[PDB]
Order: sequence, then C-alpha cells, then structure tokens
Amino acid sequence: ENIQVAEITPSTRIVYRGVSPAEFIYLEGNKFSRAQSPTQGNDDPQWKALYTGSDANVSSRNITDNPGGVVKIEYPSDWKVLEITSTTPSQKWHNDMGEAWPVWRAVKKWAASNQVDLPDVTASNIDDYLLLDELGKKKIILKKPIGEDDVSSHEFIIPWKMAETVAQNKIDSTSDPAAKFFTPDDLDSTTKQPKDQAAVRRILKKWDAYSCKSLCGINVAAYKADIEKLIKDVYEDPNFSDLKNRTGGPQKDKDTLKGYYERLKPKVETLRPLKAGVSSAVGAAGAISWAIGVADAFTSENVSSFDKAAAVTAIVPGLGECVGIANAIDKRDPEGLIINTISMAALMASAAVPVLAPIGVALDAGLAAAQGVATVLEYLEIGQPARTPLPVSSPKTHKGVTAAWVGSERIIAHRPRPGMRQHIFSVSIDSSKPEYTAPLIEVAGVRADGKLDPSPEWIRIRQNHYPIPFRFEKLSGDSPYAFRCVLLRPTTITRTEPVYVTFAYMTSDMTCRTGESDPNKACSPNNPAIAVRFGSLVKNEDERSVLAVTWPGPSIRPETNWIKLPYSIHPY
Ligand SMILES: [Ca+2]
Repeated sequence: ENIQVAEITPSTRIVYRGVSPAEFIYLEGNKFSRAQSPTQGNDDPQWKALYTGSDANVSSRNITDNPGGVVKIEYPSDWKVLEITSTTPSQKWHNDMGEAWPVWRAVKKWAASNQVDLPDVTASNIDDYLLLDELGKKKIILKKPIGEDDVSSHEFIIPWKMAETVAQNKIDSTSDPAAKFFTPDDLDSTTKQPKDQAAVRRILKKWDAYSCKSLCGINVAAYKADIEKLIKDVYEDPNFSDLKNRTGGPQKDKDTLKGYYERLKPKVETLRPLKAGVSSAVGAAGAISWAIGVADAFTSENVSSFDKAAAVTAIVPGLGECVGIANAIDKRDPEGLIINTISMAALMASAAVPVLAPIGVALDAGLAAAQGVATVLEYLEIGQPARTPLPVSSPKTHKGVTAAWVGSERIIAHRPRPGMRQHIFSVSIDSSKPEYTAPLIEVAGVRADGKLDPSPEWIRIRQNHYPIPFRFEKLSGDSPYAFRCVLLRPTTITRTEPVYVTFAYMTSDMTCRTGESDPNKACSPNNPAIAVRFGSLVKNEDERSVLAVTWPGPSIRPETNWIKLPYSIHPY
C-alpha cells in the first residue's frame, strides 16, 4: 500500500476557505449548506464535501477566479482528524492520495484498530459507499496535501453533514477586513461578479495582498514612485532631449539603441546609486533585444491607452535577459537594483517604441513600460531561495520554452470505477538560455461531453505564493471539443519558477466503449492533447487549431507560440 491514515491532534483547530463574492455574502449570515453549493464541492460523489485550507494563504491562492475573500472556520475539538500520509518516508506525495479506492483501503485499515465501524467497501461495490459521506457518519475529517506541486500545504476535507453542524459564530467573515476583497458596489447584483475591469483590478489588489499576508517577497509596488520620478528626471535632462522630443515610428536599429543604452545606464546609476559593491544587472544585448520586442508589440497591437500599452509590455518575451533580476537579486541592495533595472527597462523601451498619439509623448510610453515591467516582476519571488522543480518526462521545447508532464499523463477511466482524474504538466524555461522569460497567456485541453468533463473548480495554475487567476471557457466546435484557461494577470515563466498546470476531469461509463473496429477510437476524446501558449497568436490559429489532430505543428509552422503535449486515455 502506498498511502496510510493516522489520527493527529492539531494545536489549532482553525481552517480557512476561499470563496466567491456570492459565497462570502452568504456565509456572513448563514451556515454551510450542501444544498447551497452547486457542485457540492466536487463533481465526484466520492469526494463531495466542504474543502478548506490549512492556513489563510493556501486558501487565498486556491481561488482561481472571481475572488470574494477568505473566511476563518473553527471546527469542534471532538472531530477526529485523519491525515493521509505516504508509506515511503522519502515521498511526501502520492497520486493514491487522490483516488477514492486507495484512500478507502487506508481509512478502513485505520478504522479496524481504532474502534470505528466502516462499510466493507470493495472495488466492486465502491459506487454504493461515497467516501466523504461515509466518514461524515463517523465524526471524521481528512487532512491531505494540496497536490504534488504543493506538498507542504494541506486541505481539510469536511463531510457536508458535519460542515453543516458548525455554529455561525464559528464562521469568521469580519475580524480581518483585509480577508474581504470586494465591496458590494464592485459587483452586479444580477451576476454578483465584478461590474467592470476597474472593479476587477481593485479586487485583485486586495486578493494579492491577502495572499502574501511578507510571504511573496519584495514588494515591487513599493518603488513605483521612485521609478516614475527617476524616468521623468531622465527625460528633463537636456542631454536626452532627443528622446524627449522624439516622434514618428519605432527605432529597432541595434547600433542606435546601443548608443542610448550607454547614455542611459550611467545616467540611471547617477539618479539612484546602487550600494557599495553592487552592480547593475541590465545587459546591453538583452535590453536592446527586449526593447525591439516592445516596439514590435506596440505596432502590432495598436495600443490605444496607457494601460493597454502597459499590458502589452508585460507579455513581451525576454524581459529576464534585459533586467537580469528575474531569478535572483543581490541581497545587499535589492531596493536600489529594483529601482535601477525597471527604470533602465522602461527607458530603453521609451527609445524604441513608436510614439503613438493615444499614449502621449515618448515619456508616457516609458512610464507605461515601467508599470508593465513592474507588474511582471511583482509576481516573481525574486530574492527568495529557488525551489527544486518537479521531475518531468516527455518534454517539448519551442522558442526557449519547455512543456512536460509531471508523473503519468494517462487518464484512466476505471480505477476501479469512474471518478475524478487528473494530470499535471509544467511550463519551463530551457536552461540553454538561463535568464530567458516568456508569458503564460493561456492553456487549453480537449474534452468530451459526458465522457471526459473538465472540472473548472479543480483546475489549478501554480508557481509560488501568489494566486494565478484564469478564466475557464468551454469552447464551441466539435473538432475538437475543447476548453481553455485564460490567465487574468501577467504570468511569467522563469528558470527558477516554472508554472504547474493541473487539469482535472470526470470520467464515466461512457468514456471508453467496447466493440469499435479501431482500437484507438475506443476512448473519447480521440487524439487527446493539451496545449500551452506563451506568445502572440498566429493568424487563423487558436487553441482549437493546435488541439486538432490536423495541426501542422512547430516544424511546418515555426512562427507558432504554442506547445502541444499529447496524452492517452484508457478504459482501465
Ligand atoms: Ca512581489
């Protein structure tokens, strides 16, 4: 057996839970209710329950969209807390932790020597004994690691019948005002979701802040005032009047931009000298290369506003080779380096982009680039120790980015019966360019209605202590049937911080069928695959173009910014 269960006695019987605005409003004046939950916490009956987190941060960063806030739950002392553990001391995670049958065996083994009577669940009759419902008849909750990519954080799984017995005064939604990310006027009463992007940005700020309440590292926002003044000081210097008064199209000549670089780098270090011994991390070749990228981005996307120009800057590839601090930063003067490198980044962009009337003068583009660059770096844990990445298999590289599977990518329909199944892949930077970076813009996957149903509640995109919002979408079309997750703030792949994507699906008795003439069509969807995009769209190529078995691929279409990972589906 791979997993085991043992009762623990926690020092604090306090869990947390991230909720949408509607649920946060509900919980302020009602108790938890299975009927009020549209999914009952999980598409899989074995797992239907109330899910909670081991601390406020884990719950905060496992909201994936439409964040409302985080509530604090105090559960009774008489509840038995059963922790799922690996039988191998080296391995803290095992995929059996997620499968109803192995877990069933593990609690049965514990119950037998601990005076708890549980049904005689078998691989045959498992459909008749739903795990969490059955533990709810016995005063049991489950403690479990969040996932293979977050083994040190844990979810507490609370059977609904017990969740419903928690008193109201034990559900805290008020003592910390920062745990409530929205105000009522931010939402539409009919949808009870944010009215507009202004609201979404406001909620995101409170969401981000709470998730790091610092756990996230350097607060890049703390230096916007300095960076803005600094850039403005440069543009008032008479020696830079040629930048200040520049009009017309972009400047992408590498000699020309190098000339600005060597005029700008010393100037920036004068306005905010770095502390003794510390040196600038900006490189000529990367800044020139990156600035050209911003200029190409400004033209192609016709930026009609400051924020549009800032957004476009945040998803330009190669920022890490220009700022030099995407993966590490000199701890002797982190503030000075942040102020120094962003300012350099934005000034170089201001020298290369076209000067578009909607933006303003060249200075305005520079300031817009600074906001964009700062947003990118804000979500990287610079200056904190680098994480050991998860081992991968079957990698595929394109334009310096690498997608690969963590563990097994196969989706088995019966294990031993249908249920919630999942696979995980990582998006990494290829180490040949150790400081390269690229945006994660969207991920997509095949589906089959009634056969392989993506579970939007349990899809996750993970990197560090920040949440990673995305919008889940079931797409139109039958060739193939597909879904996409659109990331909702600048999400950046780095060497030291790859992004982990978990896709969860429900399988059914209809996933695989017998009797078909071709053994490869026995399971739907046929030709299964996922896809990750880290650059601009190619005309007439969307996620459904790539997922299709008819996609030409990166060799025929090297301009693409997609990587496609196939996987296989099997009945048992
Ligand atoms: Ca930060």
